[PDB]
Amino acid sequence: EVLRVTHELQAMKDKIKENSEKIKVNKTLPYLVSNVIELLDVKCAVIKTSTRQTYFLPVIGLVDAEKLKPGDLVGVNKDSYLILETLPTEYDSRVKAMEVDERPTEQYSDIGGLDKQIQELVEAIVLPMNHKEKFENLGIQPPKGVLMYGPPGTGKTLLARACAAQTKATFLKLAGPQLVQMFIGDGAKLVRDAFALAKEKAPSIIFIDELDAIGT
Amino acid sequence: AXXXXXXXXXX
Amino acid sequence: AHHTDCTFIRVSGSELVQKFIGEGARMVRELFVMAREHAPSIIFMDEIDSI
Amino acid sequence: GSELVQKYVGEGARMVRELFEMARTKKACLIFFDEIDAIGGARFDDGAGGDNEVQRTMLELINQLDNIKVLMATNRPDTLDPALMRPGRL
Amino acid sequence: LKELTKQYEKSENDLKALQSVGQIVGEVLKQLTEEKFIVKATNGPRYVVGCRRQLDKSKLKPGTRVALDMTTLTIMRYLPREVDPLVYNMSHEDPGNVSYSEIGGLSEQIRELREVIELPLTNPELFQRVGIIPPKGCLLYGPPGTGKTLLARAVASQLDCNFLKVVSSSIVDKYIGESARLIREMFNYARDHQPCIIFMDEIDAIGGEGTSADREIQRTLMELLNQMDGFDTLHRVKMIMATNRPDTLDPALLRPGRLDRKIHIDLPNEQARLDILKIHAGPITKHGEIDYEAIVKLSDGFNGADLRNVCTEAGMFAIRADHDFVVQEDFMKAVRKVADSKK
Amino acid sequence: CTKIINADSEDPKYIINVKQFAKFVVDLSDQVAPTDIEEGMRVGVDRN
Amino acid sequence: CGKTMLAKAVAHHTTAAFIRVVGSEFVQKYLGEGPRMVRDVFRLAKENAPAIIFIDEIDAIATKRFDAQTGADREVQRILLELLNQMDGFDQNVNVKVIMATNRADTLDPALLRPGRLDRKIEFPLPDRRQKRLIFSTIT
Ligand SMILES: Nc1ncnc2c1ncn2[C@@H]1O[C@H](COP(=O)(O)OP(=O)(O)OP(=O)(O)O)[C@@H](O)[C@H]1O
Ligand SMILES: Nc1ncnc2c1ncn2[C@@H]1O[C@H](COP(=O)(O)OP(=O)(O)O)[C@@H](O)[C@H]1O
Ligand SMILES: Nc1ncnc2c1ncn2[C@@H]1O[C@H](COP(=O)(O)OP(=O)(O)O)[C@@H](O)[C@H]1O
Ligand SMILES: [Mg+2]
Ligand SMILES: [Mg+2]
Repeated sequence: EVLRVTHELQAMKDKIKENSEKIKVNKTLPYLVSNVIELLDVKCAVIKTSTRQTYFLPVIGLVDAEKLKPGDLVGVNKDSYLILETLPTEYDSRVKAMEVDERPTEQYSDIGGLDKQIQELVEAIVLPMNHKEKFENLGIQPPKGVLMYGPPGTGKTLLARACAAQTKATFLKLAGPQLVQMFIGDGAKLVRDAFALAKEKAPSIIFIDELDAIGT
Repeated sequence: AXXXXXXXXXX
Repeated sequence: AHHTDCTFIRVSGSELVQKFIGEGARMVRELFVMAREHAPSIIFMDEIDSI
Repeated sequence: GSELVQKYVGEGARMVRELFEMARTKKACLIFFDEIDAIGGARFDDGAGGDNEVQRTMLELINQLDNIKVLMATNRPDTLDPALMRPGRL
Repeated sequence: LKELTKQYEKSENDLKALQSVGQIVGEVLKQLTEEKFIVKATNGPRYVVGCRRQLDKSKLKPGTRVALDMTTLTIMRYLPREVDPLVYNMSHEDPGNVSYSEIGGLSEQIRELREVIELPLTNPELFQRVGIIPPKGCLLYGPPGTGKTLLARAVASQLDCNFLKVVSSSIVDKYIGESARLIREMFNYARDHQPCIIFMDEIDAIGGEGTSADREIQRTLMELLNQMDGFDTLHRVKMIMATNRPDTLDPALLRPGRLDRKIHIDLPNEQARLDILKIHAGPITKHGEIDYEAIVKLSDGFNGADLRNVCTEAGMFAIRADHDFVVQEDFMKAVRKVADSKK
Repeated sequence: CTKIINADSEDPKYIINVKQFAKFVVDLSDQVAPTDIEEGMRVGVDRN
Repeated sequence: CGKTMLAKAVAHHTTAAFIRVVGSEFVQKYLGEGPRMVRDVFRLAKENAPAIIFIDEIDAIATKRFDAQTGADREVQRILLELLNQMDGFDQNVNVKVIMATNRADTLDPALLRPGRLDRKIEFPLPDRRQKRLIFSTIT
C-alpha cells in the first residue's frame, strides 16, 4: 500500500507541476502596476489602474485575498486587469532618502532666544518619546503633533533640527514643498509610506516643513 | 474690498 | 428683427463675460466673424451697461 | 520667466529642477531670473484655478534655492513673497 | 497527499481566475426605459447600456454604481457606493464619545440643550403627538472657552448622530458669494448625511451697512436664514450655532423654528470648578489629597478651558518633578501657570 | 526606471515609467545587460 | 408676514415646473458664473415650460443701480441686468412666470418694478385684528 500512496503523490506532483506550468506561462510580463482602491465582498476588488481607469475584478486573481488590503499596489494584467502579483513596497528609495542622519547638530546652544519654545517642544517631544513609561502612568497623552507657526525668519526649521539632533530620533523630514508631484498618487504614497517608513524605525520624528505646500 | 476673481485652466 | 432680411445676432447683457480670462475677448472675436461670413448683419447688444 | 509657467500641471516645477540641475552639473554656474514677478508672486490660496500651478512652481524654487550663484531682477519687489526675500535665500 | 490537495484546489481556482476579465466600473445616471440606462465610466465616456437579465431593474436607480462588461458594455452587477475619505466635510469628524457628565456644572444648561436638540431626533412622537413641529436649533452663548462646543459635542455623542463643525468666522471669505456658498454646502451636505448637529462656531460674524462688503454679510445672513425656514426641505438636522456676543445676533436668527433657546453658559460654575476638576483631575494619577477649595479661589474667573490645562499643565510639572502627583503645591503653581502664563 | 525589484538578483523585474502611459513591471530584452540599467536612469522600452 | 408661504404653496398646487432660486444663489464668485446662472434658470424654465421661477430674497441682487466704481458692485449689477434682460428682452419666452419676494420693496431698481417684468406688486402687511384670527385658527 506504501507504493500506492507513492503513486498518488507521483500523479499529484505531475498535475501540481502542470497547473504550476500553466500559471507560470500565464504570469509572463509586463504587469500594469495598479492600486487596489477597495474590496467589495458581494473575493472581488476594485482596482484603479495606474492608467487612470478603474476595473472591478470579479476574482481577485492569483493571490490570497486576505493578503490584499485596501491600498496595496499590486501587479495586474494589462488587458484582463486580474491581480497577478503583489508588488513589494520597500518604501521606494526616496522615502528612505528623507531619513537624513546628518542632523546638522543645531545644538540648543546654537538656537538662541527661543528657550521657552525650546523647552516646550521637549515637553511634547523628546520627553514624550524618551520617558514614555511615566507618560503612560500619568494618563497625560503626549500630543503626537506640533505645528510651527510664526513669521518667517523666526527659525522654525531650526529648533526643529534642535529637537531633531539633540534628542536623537530618526527625523524623517518631509518638507511640504517636496510633497507636490505632478505624478498622480505619488506624494500621497510618499505620505502613507513616510509614516510606513516611520513605523519601521525606532523612536523618530516625522518633520514636515512648509506644510502650506499641501496644507492649502 | 469684496473682490471678484477670474480664472485660468491648467490643461 | 421682424423686418430685417439681415442676420440679426443677439448678444444681450452678460453673455460675453466669461469666467476664464481671454475667453470674453474670444467670443466677441467669433461673434464678429459669424457676423461677416453671414453679412449684412445687425448685432443687438442689450443692456450695454453690463459689459 | 515665461517658460517656467507651462500649461500642463507641474511642468513649471519640472523646468525649475531641470534648470538648477543643469547648473550643479556645470562648474561656476550663474542663474539670472529676470522679472521674478512672473513666477514669484506672493502666495495665496486660489486652488480653484491654475494659479496655484505657478505657485507650486515657486515653492519648487524656494526649496531649490534653500557652485551656484543666483541673480534676480524685479522692478516691483513689493509683490515678491516674503519667504523668497528672506536672508536665507536672497 | 492531503497538503498537495488543498493547495492544488486553490491553484485550480487561480487557473479559472486567470480566465476571468475585468469590469469597467461606472455609475448610472438615468433610465430611458426598462432596458436602457446612461452609464458613465469613472474616467470614461457615457455608454448607453442595458442590464444583465439576473439583475434588479429597480436597484439601479440614478446614483447606483455598476460594473459593466468590458466588451458588451451591458451592466453585470450593482456595487456599494464608493467610500473614501475624499470628503471635504467635517461630517466625518467624529465628536468622539463624550458623556454629558464630562461637561461640568452645566446641569440646567445641558438639560435645556438636551430638550431642543435631543428630543426631535429620538422621540419625535412626543412632538407629533401634541402636533407641534419639532423644535430645531439651540443658540449657546457664553464667555469664550467656557465649553460651549463640548456640550454641543456631547449631545452628538449621546445621539450617535453625525456632527459637522463650521468655524463661522472662517466661512466669511473675501471673494464675493464664497461666504454664502460655504453655508449652502453645509446644509446641502446635511441633506445627504442625516442627522447632523450643524455646530456653527462664533455666529456673531455672519449674523450681526453701506459698502459692497457690508452687504455680503447681509447676503450671507439671508442664505443662512433661508436654508433654515426654507422651501426646499425643512429637514431633521439640528444646528447649535453658538456665539460669544448675543446682543449682536439679529432678531430673526432667534425665533421658534429658526434657532431658539438662548442657553447661557457662564465661566465654570463655582461648584463646577470641583466637578470640572473632578471630571478632568482624577484621570491623572494623584494619590495625594486635594484642597480643591483653595484651587477654586486660586482660580477665579478661570475660563474652564484653562481648568482643563490646569490639571494637564500640573502633569507637566509632575512630568518634571517625578512621575506621581502627590502635592496640591502643584496645582497652586499650575493654577498660576494657567493664569499669568495663560493671560 | 523607478525601482529595481531584483526578484532573485537573476530576474530583476524592473519597474519602468512610460511617462504618460502607465507604470509597468517590465523585464529586459536580451540585448541589454542586467548591469547597464542602473536605477533611475532613462530606459528605452518596446511598444509591445 | 408669510410671503414665502404663498410661494411654498403655489408649488404644491402648480402643474408647471416650479424652480426655486434664492437671491444670494446668483452672487457666485468667478465673474461670469453668477450672470450665467440667471441665463441657466430661464433656459431651464424655457425648456421645461410652462414653469414658475421664484427668486426669493431678491433684495440681494436687485438694489437700485448706483453707478459702480469697483469690481464688486459691478458684478452685482451684471446680475440684475442679466435678470432684466431675460425677463423682458429680445428673446421673449412663452409661459414662464416669475414670482419674486422681497422684504424692502423700495430699494429695488425701477426697471425691475416697471409694469412688464414684475407686474403685480402684492403687499403682505402685518396681520390686522382679523387676519390674526384666521392665522391662529390654522396653526392651532
Ligand atoms: N534663535 C535663533 N538663533 C540663531 N539663529 C536663528 C534663530 N532663529 C532663526 N535663526 C536663523 O534664521 C535663519 C532661518 O532659518 P530657518 O529656516 O530656521 O528660519 P525660519 O524662520 O524657520 O524660516 P521660515 O519660517 O520662513 O521657514 C537661519 O540662519 C537660522 O539659523
Ligand atoms: N466647562 C467645561 N467643562 C468641561 N470641559 C471644558 C469646559 N470648558 C472647557 N473645557 C475643555 O475645553 C474644551 C472645550 O472648550 P470649548 O467648548 O471649545 O469652549 P468654547 O466653545 O466656550 O470656546 C474641551 O477640551 C474641554 O475638555
Ligand atoms: N399667514 C400665515 N399663515 C401661516 N403661517 C404663517 C403666516 N404668516 C407667517 N407664517 C409663518 O411664518 C412663515 C412665513 O415665512 P416668511 O418669514 O414670511 O418668509 P420670507 O421672509 O422668506 O418671505 C411660515 O413658514 C409660517 O411658519
Ligand atoms: Mg523654514
Ligand atoms: Mg421665505
